[PDB]
Amino acid sequence: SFAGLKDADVAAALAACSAADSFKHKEFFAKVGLASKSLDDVKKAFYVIDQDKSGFIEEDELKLFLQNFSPSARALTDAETKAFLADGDKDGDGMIGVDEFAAMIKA
Ligand SMILES: [Ca+2]
Ligand SMILES: [Ca+2]
Ligand SMILES: [N+]
Repeated sequence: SFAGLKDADVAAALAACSAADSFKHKEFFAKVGLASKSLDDVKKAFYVIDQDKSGFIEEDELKLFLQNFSPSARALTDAETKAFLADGDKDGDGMIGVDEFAAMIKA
């Protein structure tokens, strides 16, 4: 479940990455419906994923990204986590800010 998205899409996206090392963030964002959301709505999702309200999604929040969609979902592997970070971190600061998050989703 994730507010604004359809539960069945979220559940399908989680099933599609059930195997370790099968997560592909851009595929997940399409399947769960975020790639089809407005920029406004994508921004709302960022602030939720930023669990500590620091203004950035840090690596630990990427590792636990799926928990925002189901608390019992798996952690991303270290490989998946670092791949997610490298793809999104366009300014190189080691974190994902709101504009970087939207850019990955609305590409
Ligand atoms: Ca944060
Ligand atoms: Ca960054
Ligand atoms: N963090």
